[PDB]
Order: sequence, then structure tokens, then C-alpha cells
Amino acid sequence: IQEVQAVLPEVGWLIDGDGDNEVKFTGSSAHEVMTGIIRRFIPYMKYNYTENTIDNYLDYDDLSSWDEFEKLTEVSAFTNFDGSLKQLMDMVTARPFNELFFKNSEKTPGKAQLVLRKTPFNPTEWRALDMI
Amino acid sequence: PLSTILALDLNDNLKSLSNIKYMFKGAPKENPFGTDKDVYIDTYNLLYWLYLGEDEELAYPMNINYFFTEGRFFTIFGKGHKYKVDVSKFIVGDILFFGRSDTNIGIYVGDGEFISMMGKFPKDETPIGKYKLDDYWNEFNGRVMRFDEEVYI
Amino acid sequence: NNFIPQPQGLLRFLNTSFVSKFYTPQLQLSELAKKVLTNIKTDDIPVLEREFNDNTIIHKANDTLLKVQAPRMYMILQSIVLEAYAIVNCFVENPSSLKYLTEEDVSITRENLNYVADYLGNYDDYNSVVLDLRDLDLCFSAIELQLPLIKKEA
Amino acid sequence: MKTRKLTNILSKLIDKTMAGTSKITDFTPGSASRSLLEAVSLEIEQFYILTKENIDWGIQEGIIEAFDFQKRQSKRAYGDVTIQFYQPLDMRMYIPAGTTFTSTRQEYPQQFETLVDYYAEPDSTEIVVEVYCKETGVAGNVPEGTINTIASGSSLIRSVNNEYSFNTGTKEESQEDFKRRFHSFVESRGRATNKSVRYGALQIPDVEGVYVYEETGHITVFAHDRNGNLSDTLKEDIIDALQDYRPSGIMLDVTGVEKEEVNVSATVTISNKSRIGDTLQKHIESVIRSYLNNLKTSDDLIITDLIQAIMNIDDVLIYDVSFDNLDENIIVPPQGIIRAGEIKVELK
Repeated sequence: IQEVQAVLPEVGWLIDGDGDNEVKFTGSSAHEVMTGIIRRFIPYMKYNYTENTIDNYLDYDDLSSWDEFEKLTEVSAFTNFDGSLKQLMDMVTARPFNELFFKNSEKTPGKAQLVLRKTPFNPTEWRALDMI
Repeated sequence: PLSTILALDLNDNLKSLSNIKYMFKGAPKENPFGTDKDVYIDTYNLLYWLYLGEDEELAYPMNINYFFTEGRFFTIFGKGHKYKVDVSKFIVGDILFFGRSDTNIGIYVGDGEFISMMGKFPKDETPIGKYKLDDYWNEFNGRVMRFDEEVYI
Repeated sequence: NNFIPQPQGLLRFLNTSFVSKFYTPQLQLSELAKKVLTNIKTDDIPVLEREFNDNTIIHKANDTLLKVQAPRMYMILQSIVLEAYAIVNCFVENPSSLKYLTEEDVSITRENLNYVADYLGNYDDYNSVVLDLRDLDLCFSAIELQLPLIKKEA
Repeated sequence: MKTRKLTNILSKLIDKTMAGTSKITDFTPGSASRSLLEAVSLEIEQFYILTKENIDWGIQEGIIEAFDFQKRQSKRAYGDVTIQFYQPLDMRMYIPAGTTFTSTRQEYPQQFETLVDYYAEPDSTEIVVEVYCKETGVAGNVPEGTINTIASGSSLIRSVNNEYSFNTGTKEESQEDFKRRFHSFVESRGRATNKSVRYGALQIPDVEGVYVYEETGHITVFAHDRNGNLSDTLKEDIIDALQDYRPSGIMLDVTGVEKEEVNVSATVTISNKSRIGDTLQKHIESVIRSYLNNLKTSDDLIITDLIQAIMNIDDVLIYDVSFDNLDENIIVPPQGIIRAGEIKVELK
């Protein structure tokens, strides 16, 4: 949005990036950032379901990443000009070091799950995958 | 400490030191405390004479360049910030700077006061005196230093 | 010790006339216990600055007055933990410690484990510990059967 | 319903088994019948133990259900932070509730957030605001000077720091704590009693220390959190919730807290003459600090309790402890609370 001041009479906000639509997400790991990113917009995405919204049908939990090697992050909402949340989701993912995809929830049949985990090419993480 | 004892002694003797007079860059060769005759001394020379009485010598005339590289001081608060609430944490004997270009300095004493010479520029006849920090707080500049003798040389 | 640190409580616990109708002990230190115990006693080991997992068997033993009521059996438990702790270390790191453990050393730990398990049964304060040690009594027997076989493989 | 250890079961079993025949009496470890009967007795022993544990858990659960005195869940960590401006302020600027605070240190990545707004007064220079930790447990108890940044634009803010440590971050209450709380609850059913006002004022989850001083015609309540600082919101909540236990004909006041200071000097003779460096002394000072800071108003400094606390370390290491200054028990006044000042520990 280009032409919105959002001022107030003789009052103002101490944090910068206020009045304007700027939003900042901060976390020391991908699961901390991705939680804030998804949780920021998911509830308000409303639909005409007789029973809820996407948050009941998508768990988007049990996320992890390289917390020890990744410092604190200041990822900006508008890093991509009028892009989709998927475009902004890719930046948070930091591929190929972390693997993001949508797949059925075997642990909870009947509903889908958003997966965000460190790549399984590590030796112990490779053994952690279920064999078939 | 040395600096606190010297500041307390100066405070106690402040009313008897009316012989000392203010000037811009008074660097007399006579010690003010060892002479009943009046003498024009500035704040830097005053501190030099006050510290010279004991075993410490420092250097002469002890201009602003002294604090930069001699390693006799360590800064407590930097220049360019000015908080009124953190004045209470100060201690007696801390040097207080004044002016935008380090024109004058002072010695802090408790109860929110400081010891310095203030007067018109062209060699004022006003003697040394103690003033409240409230009116001079505008021109404080936030720079504060402290002394250390044990480790030096 | 070479790879990762260990909890402070376990380091502190490890450095230090009843009869059963089925069992008798002998207080042999296993050869691997003999050399690992010296390292624990020395300061050359990393250690952690905080403790968690309060459900472990170590805190259970600490909470009960077994130290003052039966210091003999408290000693045997330390011996059980000393052998049991060492045989966990070699598989996960430092394989060079192998060919220093024999099935006889591992066998007598069950003797000592059941010789204390009967004693623990006489005072049902220690039930939480009893429950734990019985789970390990079948664990060691598997290692005894595989230890001569594993040693030749490695 | 009683324990029966494995060998007792196994013996009863074999004793019964041998009745009516004598073609079985060979029970060496190699025998398979012995192994089967050992396994059956192992399972029966485990059954008895789990039964007894489940009985205890049922007792606890019924105690929960009957009086509706549910166990306290995980308790959030919170405290105070200082915002520092580049210059004194030029307008009545404002912080909204739910502003984030993050520590730049990699060893404490936990975040914090505010719950109530604040306005900064014009021409002010600092402000103290309360921050609540999203995570709950031990991770909220960060050390001093941990929260460095606000994790936002911070245009008019230079740096943020905390002068005190977080102590309210605690894990879930154990069985023993719940039993103590419940025994005070059972003894607090009669109102107009000091033991009743104890529970009366302890019912708020955040309160940890609490003491009540009485006189001829007035009642006073002294309470604080683990940090040891009373808040006006807590006082209001206490007044609101405590109406059902307040004495009818006697006034009540909830206020009054002071930090009593004492310097502890001890001498420790380690059994190992080697390894007597200041690193272990740092650990011992940190343990003493954690012990002294944990006390409350109702507790008082005792020499023997301190000796027990510090001697939790294995007696093989520390062989002797003595105090050079402390020779008598110190009695804390009701309003004040004893805590660690500046501690000095040395070998000899």
C-alpha cells in the first residue's frame, strides 16, 4: 500500500516500522520463524466451511532446523514485492539445507501436515527416516 | 581512595582558598597552597597542583591531550548521551567535563553538586566556588572519567 | 568423555549381613571399570553446568536413605552403574576400549544385581529403583551372549 | 495388597509345583522350566509394583477431583526491563502490549513479550516495563544482562538491559509440593485464622513467599514472588480474590517488603589437596547464591540449613566446612526477607 500515513495527534509509537504496514518476524531458528510467519496470516484466512479454517486441517507442527548454527533473524514480511506467501516461505526455508513439502499426516490420519525439517542427508537424520 | 580523599579535603578547605582566582589558561609557576599571595589558576592547573601535593606527579600543563593517551584514566560514560537519572550513580572524585570542545572541567561532589571556577572570560576576579548542577546540567556533555594509581607504572 | 560431557549428578554419584536363597556376590571390578573409574576420578572429563531428567535411576537412589540404611548395598549399586556406564561408552565412541571386557565380568553383574534386588524387596520404599533394575537384568544377558560374537566381528 | 518380591513368588510357585510328583526337582539356571517360572514371577512382580503405583495415582486423582484443587501447570517467567533512549523524549510516545524482546546471546534464544501498554512521558529518559516469557520452564530463568535488543526497528532506543535475574520461571509442581498445598487447604477451611489467611493469600499461583503479621486490632499481609518484588496488580488481584477468607470485623492490609542484606564468609577444606582453584569456588558461590535467593519471608537463615544445602556435594570431596563470621542463627523481621548480598568464599 503506497499512500497511507496513519498518523496520530501528538502521539506516536516507539518501535519503528509502525503506522506503515511493515511487519518484522524474529526468531533464532526456522521453526521459530515459520511459526510466526504461518500464525500471522492463517487464522484470518476465512472460508465458508460449515464446521473451522486451514489451522484445524493443517497441523504445521513438529518443525525443526539447525538451531545451533543459525543466529537470530530479522526476516522482513515484504522481502518480495507483492509476492505470495510461498515466495516468502522459500526465503525462510533456506533451501537446500531444509526440506519443505506438503504430505499426508500418517500419525493423525484424516488431515494434512506442513513439514519443515533439516535435510535427511545427515547420517543420524538419515537413519531417523522410516524404512519401507 | 586517593581521589575521594582529595576531593573531600578540597571541599573542606574550599572556603579558605579564596586567594585562588579564575583565568582562561592560568599556568603559574608558584604553588597556590604554598603561598598566601593571590594567584590565577584554571581547573586543569588546579587539579595538577592538587594531585602534585601527594606522591603522584602527572604532567604539566595537563591540557585536554593528557586524557587521550597517557592511560591515567578510564572512561565511565561516553560523550553524546545525557541522562539525568544516572547522575546519582556517580561517586565523589569523578571528573566532570563542560563545553562542546572541552572548554572546562570539574570535580564531582555529592548531593548533586560540582566544584569549578565560573566567570566572565577576560580574566574574571571571581574566586573558586561550588555551584549546583541543575543550571549547568545543560552543558555537561556526558563525558566522565576516573582515576587509577595502583596499576600505573 | 572424549566426545560429549556428562551430568554433574552422575559424576558426583559415580566417583564415590543379609542373605538370598538364590544368589551370592563377589565384588570384582571389571578390567574396563578399573581404567574408566580412574578417568572419572580425575578432572580430565568435560561436564555440564546444569541438570535435567529428574526421572533417572540415579536421583531415585539419592532420594532414598539407602546410603545410611544400607551402605553395603549402596556400594553394590555404584558398582553396577560403573560397569553399566562403561559398556555404554565404548559402542558409541572410542572402540579401542574393546577387548577389555569378558563375559565373566558381565555375568557377575547379574549376580550382584539380583543379590541387591532381593534386599531391595524387603523395604518397599525402594520400589521405584527395584522396577528399574529388573529391566536391566534381562538387558545384560543379551550382551553376554553377543559379546564374544561381537568382539570377533569387530 | 502388598509387594511380593520375585524370589518369594518363584519359591511359592515351585513349592506348589512339586506337590504330587518328584520328576521336576532340577532347577539349575540352564533349565527351561526355571526360566519360564522366573519370567512369570518377574511379570507378577512388575504387576504388583505397577498396581501399587497406579493406586497411589488414583488416590492423588481422587484428591484432585473431590475438592477441585487442580495441580498448578507450567508457570510463565517474567520480570522488568529498562529502555534507554538516545536523547530525552520529545512526544508522549507509546509501546503497545505484545511488543517482542529478544536476547542477542546464542545461548538464550528465548523470546519475551509484553502484556499491558505503556506511554512514555515527554522529556523522560528511561522507563521500566514488564515482559512475560512465551516459553515456560527453566529456560526463562536467564542470567543478568541477557536481553540486549528489542528485535524491532528501535529507532529511538539505544540498548535494553535487565538489572535483575528471572526466578519465577519454574517447572511443574512435584507431588510433595501438591501435598503441602493440600494440607494447608484442608487446614484452611475455617476462616479467621492465620493458617487460613496463609492459604487465602497463597491461592494466587504467582505468589511463592507469604507471611502474615498480627497485632491487637489490625492484620497485615507480607507476600512477594520468587524475584522478591511486590506489584500493584498482584495486590489488587489479592484483594479481589481474598474476599472469601478475610476476617469480617478486622481490617486487612496487603503491603510491605524489604530486602535484608547479609555477607556470608565460609572456609572449606577440600579433601583433595589438588584441584583447589577458583573455578570450583565460582561454582560454590553460585550454589550458595541459588540457595540464599530461594528463601522467602516466612523462612529464616539457619546455619545448619546452610550447611546441609552446601554439603549436598559429595562428602568425599568437601571434608569440612566452617563459618568465620556466622556463629548464631539470624532472626528475620516479619516484613523483611534475608537474601545473599556480596559473597566471599576462599579455601583458607
